Amino acid sequence: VQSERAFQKQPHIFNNPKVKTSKRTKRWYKNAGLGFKTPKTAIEGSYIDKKCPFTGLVSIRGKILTGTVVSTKMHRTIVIRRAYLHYIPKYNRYEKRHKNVPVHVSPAFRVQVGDIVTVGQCRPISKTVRFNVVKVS
Amino acid sequence: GISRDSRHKRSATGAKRAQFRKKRKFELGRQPANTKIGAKRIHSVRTRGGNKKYRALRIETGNFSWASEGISKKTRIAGVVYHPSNNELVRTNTLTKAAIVQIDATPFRQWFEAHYGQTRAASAKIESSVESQFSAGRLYACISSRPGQSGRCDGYILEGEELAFYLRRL
Amino acid sequence: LVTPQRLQRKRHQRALKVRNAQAQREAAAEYAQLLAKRL
Amino acid sequence: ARGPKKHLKRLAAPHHWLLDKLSGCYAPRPSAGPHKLRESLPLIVFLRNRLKYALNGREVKAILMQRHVKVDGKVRTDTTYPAGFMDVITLDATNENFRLVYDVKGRFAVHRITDEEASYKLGKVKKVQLGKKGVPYVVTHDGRTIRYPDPNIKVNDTVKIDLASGKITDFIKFDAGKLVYVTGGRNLGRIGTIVHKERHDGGFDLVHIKDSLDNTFVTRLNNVFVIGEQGKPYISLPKGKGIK
Amino acid sequence: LDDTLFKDEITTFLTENGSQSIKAEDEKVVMPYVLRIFFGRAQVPPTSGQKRSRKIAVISVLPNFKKPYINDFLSLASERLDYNYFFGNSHQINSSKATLKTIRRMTGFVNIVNSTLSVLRTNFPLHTNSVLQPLIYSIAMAYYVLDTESTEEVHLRKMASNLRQQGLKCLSSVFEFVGNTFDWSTSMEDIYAVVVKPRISHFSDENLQQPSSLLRLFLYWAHNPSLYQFLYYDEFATATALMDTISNQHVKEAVIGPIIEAADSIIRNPVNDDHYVDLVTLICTSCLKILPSLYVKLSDSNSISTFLNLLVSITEMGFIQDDHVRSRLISSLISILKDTQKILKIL
RNA sequence: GAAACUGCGAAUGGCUCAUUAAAUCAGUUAUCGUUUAUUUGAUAGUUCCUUUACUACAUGGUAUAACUGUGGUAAUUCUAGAGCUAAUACAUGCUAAUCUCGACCCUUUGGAAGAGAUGUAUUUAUUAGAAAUGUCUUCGGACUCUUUGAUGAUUCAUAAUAACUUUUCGAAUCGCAUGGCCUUGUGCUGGCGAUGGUUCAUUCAAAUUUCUGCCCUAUCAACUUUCGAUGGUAGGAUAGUGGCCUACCAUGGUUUCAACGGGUAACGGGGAAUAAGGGUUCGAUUCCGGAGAGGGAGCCUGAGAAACGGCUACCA
Ligand SMILES: [Mg+2]
Ligand SMILES: [Mg+2]
Ligand SMILES: [Mg+2]
Ligand SMILES: [Mg+2]
Ligand SMILES: [Mg+2]
Ligand SMILES: [Mg+2]
Ligand SMILES: [Mg+2]
Ligand SMILES: [Mg+2]
Ligand SMILES: [Mg+2]
Ligand SMILES: [Mg+2]
Ligand SMILES: [Mg+2]
Ligand SMILES: [Mg+2]
Ligand SMILES: [Mg+2]
Ligand SMILES: [Mg+2]
Ligand SMILES: [Mg+2]
Repeated sequence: VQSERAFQKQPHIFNNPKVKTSKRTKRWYKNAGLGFKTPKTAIEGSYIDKKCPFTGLVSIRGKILTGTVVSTKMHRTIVIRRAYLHYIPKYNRYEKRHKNVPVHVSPAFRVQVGDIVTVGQCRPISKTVRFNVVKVS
Repeated sequence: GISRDSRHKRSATGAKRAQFRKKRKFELGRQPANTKIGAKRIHSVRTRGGNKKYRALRIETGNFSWASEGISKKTRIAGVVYHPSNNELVRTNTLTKAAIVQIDATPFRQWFEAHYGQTRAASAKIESSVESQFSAGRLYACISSRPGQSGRCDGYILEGEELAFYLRRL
Repeated sequence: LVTPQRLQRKRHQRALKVRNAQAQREAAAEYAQLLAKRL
Repeated sequence: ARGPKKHLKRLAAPHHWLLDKLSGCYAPRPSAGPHKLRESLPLIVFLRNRLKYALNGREVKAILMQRHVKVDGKVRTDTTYPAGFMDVITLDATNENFRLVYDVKGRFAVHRITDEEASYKLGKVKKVQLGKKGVPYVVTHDGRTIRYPDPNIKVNDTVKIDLASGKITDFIKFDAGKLVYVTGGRNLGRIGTIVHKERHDGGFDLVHIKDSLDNTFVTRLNNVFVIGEQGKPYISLPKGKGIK
Repeated sequence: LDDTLFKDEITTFLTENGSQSIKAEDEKVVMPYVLRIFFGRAQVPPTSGQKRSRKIAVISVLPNFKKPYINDFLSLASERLDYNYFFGNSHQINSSKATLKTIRRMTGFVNIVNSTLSVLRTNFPLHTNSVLQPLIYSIAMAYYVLDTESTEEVHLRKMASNLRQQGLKCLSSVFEFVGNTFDWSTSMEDIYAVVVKPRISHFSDENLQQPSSLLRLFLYWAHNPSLYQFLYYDEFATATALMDTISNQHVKEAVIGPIIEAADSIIRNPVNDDHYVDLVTLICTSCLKILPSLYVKLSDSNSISTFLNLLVSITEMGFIQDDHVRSRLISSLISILKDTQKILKIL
């Protein structure tokens, strides 16, 4: 977890060594709302992610989308593919189209290429990432 | 000359973007303030709106908090020891947030004897490492403020896992 | 120059501050009484 | 633009003011105030194009500078002051008291009221929060911040405000069967009783309203204004009683 | 002297072991100047946040100083207060000195001592002439003004009242920090006469609600064996007054708990003198009579336990040998039934 | 009431369509991601705290314009030296309170011996923010307990503890008028307004931002990444999110569902013409939104500008 120059910690969560009441490091978490069950892996996990929707300083608000994971080769985020049909009126016919959306995935989720993920909008995480995985299936 | 605009950057696809418009004031940036240890020099900066930002060009004293004891004292900042982002800042003793720095231990020590009457005992017990630094006379602290914005260098004394990790890195 | 009008203005300002404080205290007491009624 | 705008084209002005398109090139831009720009009636339009007491802008200015016009019990001298919904306009010289309520057509109507009714107004509770020093307060649709409110008051309820003191005399909860006035959308101006409140988390809530004539319609919660219990409104209603 | 650079210089110039700190040889010449400088800053009226911080900074540098210099700083505070005449005579206040100016002066002195005690705590250097001697005089003035002054001068009566409140608090502070280290045999008689004695009559009537500084003073004497001579003065008036608080109908649970804890300490700390035997009999017999009513008033389980800790104490030293002690102990116990192992052992 | 200082405005209005091909723009979202002059509504008694050796019946030039007078230049909405004088300019700085309990009397319209408590603003750390089914009573009532709010959702609203600050604010301002108490003092008190001021909310707004939608071209098939391209973390900067930039890391991101590159006599839309319907073409042009002020670049002021009927350089 401390695989870096800088120490990873949940901000403003203080662990008083003197009291030493419990072995486990105190961990702060929240529920994201809209009936999205926070997985237990987040509650009893040890990872630290400022962009996680359940333990980080990020809120899910706005559109909620669903897609299929197309790429998962990059650190803590994936690329999903949303497919749809665009309507051409002149020919009165449909046309298959698609768009790639990069989405941040918290380590609390284990996502493979091919599974269906429901993602919620959040504040701009990176240059292209504006969504956060909130449910996997 | 400094701008934060995203239009000059390439698109996600790899396409580049033609100049949509001239640079705007509401998307500006200002020169970094490499705060360094020394006699206090701070000058104000008029920012967007009527607000003001304080720029710390030099500073030598700052308020540091002992969280375990729940106290805060004003102490002299001696020198920068380790900075995670970049090490030439450590070389130049540049002060910024998250920089690990060394502070003199006299005020905390004096408060320790005053409160607990010891250079009761169970409460007076502290970490072995923290006592070792007291014996040294110098304490490792992490700066929690942003000197380039607020003009302060507040921080907190390292403890427990923080202190152990940074000692391993040192 | 020191003139009676300046003294009158100063006295009025002080009286206004006192009256505002008194009115705020009365409002706070009324709200506390209402909560006591509800509980 | 490099700053806030200060002009308004007549074609760009709100439709419901009913401004002649050929009279001129510009329309009165409402100044900042209790009500939003698009949901407000500036005093110049009300005094000139509705009551016809003034024939031109200069006459309206002369009327206002005489301090003959009171808005919610306070004298206003701004020609473009944004009077709005449930606003009380008093003209003592004419012995006239008006309440701004939209008609079935969807326009502000010249509705005369008695002094007793003019002594108060109704405000939709837009927000309830604790201020500094832990003092609770409510913010209404007209920008009034009222401290020490009743705890039972919540968002979307309606508070009866006494103009003289600016305090809460009574309140009406948002609940099924309550009498409701529509202040937005195509159903603007209609009156009906609540039937059901559809709640969608993270989205706009929808309210079903049923008129006296048995017709039903669905409107967003933001356009809803509770005005009393069915058959017993707390304010005199305009002609037609918000039907059709 | 410069206000903008005042606080930074205190850390750099005055901090112990500092690189820019005054050399040990030069301390004697420079420090007297430094004390006068800081004394001037300590007189700033704390009306704003910045001004409060400046006052805190001035008092916070004292631990850096060596104790003789710290004692010098306190002497400067007490120099203006004229106290030699009061203890020079048989502890009588001059009418001329009784003025709002003097009351304002002692108020400033007491506040500085309170701040110094908070920062130094156990390391606070206590001396008769520098600190304690003026301290007792100030509380004497507060009593003298309060009784003698007429109701018309409401402001003067208020200023005297605050001085007594701060003065008593300033006392109870110094007892708790340096009471044991300092030997009070010399000043014990004056302190009782000038502070404790005048208020002894009503002490029960005054402190029913919450513990007061004067009550905290008596408790501190009850706990420490060396200071029992205070409790011996004037036929155990101070001790007798403690139980009159207990004997009162309207004593609350906040005041009740500490006193029985203090009574237990007196009961559990033997002292070799005739007065101690008389005291414990007065402590014990007085406590036993009122205890059943006391139990009803308690609302805390811990407050229940401390009575049992007192009851079990009385059995250990054999006071239960007396029939009256045994009977009243039994009457108190049946109320408790009307910890369990402690009760059983007592039975 | 000329002139001048101060305050505000001059960032609106008007004109044009050069650049711009997921850009602008249309519809639709978000700010739990941030600034907001102004309008509107609320909002600030901190009593005390030693040199009281004391201005608040009110402090300075730490100061100048207009003005007087002596001058330079061919010339400009150019200005130098000397002498003056004001503030809602500039810089300083103060003046016997309220609230908890309340013994004791007294039993209420009660008195109060006494024990206690005391603004804001910035920075950091920490903390809070979740079988009383009885008894009596006058039949009423009393006896013990409760004790934050909101969102779908938060480290939210709010409060508390310890310190911190070249650190702010907490009225040294103005018009009209002369009422009320008396111990008769140029004593005490007092009306209606104007202008300012901290914080919150509202309003006019601004900046980013979610999803979908653009003409021709495949005889443009691979593109982006050395000089940031994709993401991680930490810092800097920003009003703020963010590779926006910096340091170290991984090797990523788009594409035959047409990426990338090329053309466009390409500002987009509401709309206009034609057509029986499908369609095809036009839209600089009365409204909305974007950009520009000969071409690039950078800036002071201010809430708001990369301003051009504002400023500085370079090119012509
Ligand atoms: Mg919402
Ligand atoms: Mg192109
Ligand atoms: Mg787009
Ligand atoms: Mg204005
Ligand atoms: Mg001159
Ligand atoms: Mg960052
Ligand atoms: Mg780099
Ligand atoms: Mg073109
Ligand atoms: Mg066009
Ligand atoms: Mg236009
Ligand atoms: Mg422009
Ligand atoms: Mg030209
Ligand atoms: Mg320009
Ligand atoms: Mg021009
Ligand atoms: Mg222009």
